Amino acid sequence: DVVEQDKLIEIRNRRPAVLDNVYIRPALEGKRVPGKVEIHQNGIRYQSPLSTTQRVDVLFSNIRHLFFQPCQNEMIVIIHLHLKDPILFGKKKTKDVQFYREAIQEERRRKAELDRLFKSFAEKIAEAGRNEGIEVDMPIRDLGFNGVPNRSNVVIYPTTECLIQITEPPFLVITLEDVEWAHLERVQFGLKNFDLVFVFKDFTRPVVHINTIPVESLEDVKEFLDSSDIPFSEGPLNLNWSVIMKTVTANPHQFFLDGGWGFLQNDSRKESYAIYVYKVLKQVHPDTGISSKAMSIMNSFVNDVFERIAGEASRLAHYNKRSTITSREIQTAVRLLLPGELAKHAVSEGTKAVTKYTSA
Amino acid sequence: AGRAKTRSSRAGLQFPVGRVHRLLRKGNYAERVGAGAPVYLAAVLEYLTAEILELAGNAARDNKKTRIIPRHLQLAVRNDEELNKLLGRVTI
Ligand SMILES: [Cl-]
Ligand SMILES: [Cl-]
Repeated sequence: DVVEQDKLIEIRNRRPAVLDNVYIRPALEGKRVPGKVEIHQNGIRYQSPLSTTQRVDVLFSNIRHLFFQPCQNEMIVIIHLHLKDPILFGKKKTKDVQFYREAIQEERRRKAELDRLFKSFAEKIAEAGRNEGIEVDMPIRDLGFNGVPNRSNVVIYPTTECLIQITEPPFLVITLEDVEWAHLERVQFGLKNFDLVFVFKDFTRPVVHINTIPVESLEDVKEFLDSSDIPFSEGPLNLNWSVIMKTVTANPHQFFLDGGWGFLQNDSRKESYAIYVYKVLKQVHPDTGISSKAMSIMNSFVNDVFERIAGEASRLAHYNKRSTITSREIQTAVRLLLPGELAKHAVSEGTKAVTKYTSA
Repeated sequence: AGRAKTRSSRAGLQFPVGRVHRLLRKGNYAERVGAGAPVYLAAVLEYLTAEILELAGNAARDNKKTRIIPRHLQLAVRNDEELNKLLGRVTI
């Protein structure tokens, strides 16, 4: 389902301002051929020449951002529309709609003429949508950095209001005002790259990862977050965000009483158990929080003990000619590695959990 | 029902059974890791975490603090015979 849009109100008195020979993304059903965009009173219209029904109406009222990206240093030139509420798009729905034309010394004039054309049109759209507070936003190229939102390496560009990747799908548009917190992960001596995680003010919205950003962009990324007034934290580990957000969305007040996003990791292959340590804390001391340095120490205990028990189970399995580690090797390892009273209760709890698990 | 029960929930645990299993496999500790191993191990890690946190959180509250800091951890672990033998000295 979607949010209903009013009908487009057409300009008929005159031939409307038109941008010809453009492709649309996402693509529609059928052959890939050029269409055109027309500007009207309440919005704009993409139109395919395959059938008068193959078209897309977009209201000024439903455009959150209007981006223009020149091809001065790219293969294609683009006008991109990011929408407040998504729209039905043939079978699917989309929150983005973009129009592009490919560019293929002598190319100098063709490329620059292509940009002047799209830029003017983009301006006409904003002028046409002046009532709705629409403005042409553009990438800030000198602040660009590389990263992997999906599967391939791409350049992420800040804009006046956003952080974007619109050159190839899947598209990335992060509106900074929506952000609650940023987290930099795998930041440690001597990293080659790190991961950037965006948390949103809407705690039900999934977090956004921009992975594998080169270390040479670490300082520029921080500077960008600071200048965008986005608070952040950083550390060596990857956190378990889907579990974290669920824990937070439940009871956010207690979460922020307990220290907020910072205590999960802030130290500036090891596993983060931090969110689970916190879950247990909320069982044993519901009103007591834990600092980031203390959480880091607890997390190291857990890794250490994991590694020690597993290392011994592996040892036991080999000595006993078994090829598989089971609960029996864990139990024996626990018996050998832990002090008696502590080992007694641990063996009891591990046995109790298997008993419950297996009854089910 | 709308979503099937996780292995952690079946086991009555907060600690992640599936992820522990994956980590046991990725460490190449053996040819195969049976399904019982991660339940037991996760339960143990959960038990140890809870004991440490109980002692550490009591020290915080004795000091009229609402937040556990490294000093409390250090204190709780050193002042407990077994935990001290297991985890070693905590430096801060
Ligand atoms: Cl975590
Ligand atoms: Cl699980």
